[PDB]
Amino acid sequence: AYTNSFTRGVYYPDKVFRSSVLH
Amino acid sequence: KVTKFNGLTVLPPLLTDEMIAQ
Amino acid sequence: LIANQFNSAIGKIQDSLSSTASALGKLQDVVNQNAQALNTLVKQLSSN
Amino acid sequence: VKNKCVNFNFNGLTGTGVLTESNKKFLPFQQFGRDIADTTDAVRDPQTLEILDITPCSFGGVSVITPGTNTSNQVAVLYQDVNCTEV
Ligand SMILES: *[C@@H]1O[C@H](CO)[C@@H](O)[C@H](O)[C@H]1NC(C)=O
Ligand SMILES: *[C@@H]1O[C@H](CO)[C@@H](O)[C@H](O)[C@H]1NC(C)=O
Repeated sequence: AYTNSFTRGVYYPDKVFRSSVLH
Repeated sequence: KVTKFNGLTVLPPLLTDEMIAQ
Repeated sequence: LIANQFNSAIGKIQDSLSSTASALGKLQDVVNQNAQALNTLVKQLSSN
Repeated sequence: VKNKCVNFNFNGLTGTGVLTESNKKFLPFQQFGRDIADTTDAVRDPQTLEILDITPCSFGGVSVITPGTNTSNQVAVLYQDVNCTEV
């Protein structure tokens, strides 16, 4: 079977605390 | 309507916005 | 009559400025280029 | 040592700044915070899990006010962008 991975899957790449930052 | 620590310094203008409005 | 035409005419300027910022594009443009230039300046620091 | 201009290295990070306590809440895994310019601003203390802000030590240009030496030699100094405590 197949389905759509709509948006899921993003993980915090590293050890940071950017606040209101588009990285 | 109209809207760091590395040696970059922003000097203030000589005529403050209060004076210009005068 | 002219007083009324003048008074109303000032009135519209408020509304055009109140809702749409497209008029203020020119001043905002100056801020962006200068502000954007600094971002490029500090960005170069991280470059090897 | 906090609230004082100290040269520091955390976990061997290195740097000079003013160590202050931070209200910002790190997620448990994170250790280093960063700023918009990707400059280290917050760290988690290794020994005690405490979140410390890095504020760079104060600095600014020094401008000299002088009437012409032809008139006098008295002089007034302008320290730019610093509060009248650091002097
Ligand atoms: C500047 O000082 C000299 C003395 O060396 C004097 O001769 C001259 O008149 C002074 N300038 C003025 C504008 O007074
Ligand atoms: C300087 O610091 C004092 C507190 O020590 C504060 O009241 C004052 O507003 C500060 N001045 C500036 C320009 O930040």
